[PDB]
Amino acid sequence: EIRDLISEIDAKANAINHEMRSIQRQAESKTKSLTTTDKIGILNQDQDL
Amino acid sequence: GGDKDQMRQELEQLEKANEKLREVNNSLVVSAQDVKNEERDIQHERES
Repeated sequence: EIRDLISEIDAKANAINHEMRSIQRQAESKTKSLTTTDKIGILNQDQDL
Repeated sequence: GGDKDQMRQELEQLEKANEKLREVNNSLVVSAQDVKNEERDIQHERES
């Protein structure tokens, strides 16, 4: 049960790692309502840029 | 007696190695998921 719990909490923490990654993304998105923090990303939109 | 002593020392070093392996597996999973996402995104964009 402990090693199963180890896998369960490792998977729970892995899901939490993906969940924390999503948190970073959504937090960045909400704070990105104002002008883009870096404009090097505007040049990634098109092959010509 | 010899097995008990060697197993106890090996289990201490193995718990340390298991914690290290869990950390490195988590680091490898970050990379794995990120790569798979980048792959599917590139695929869809180029196709369209």
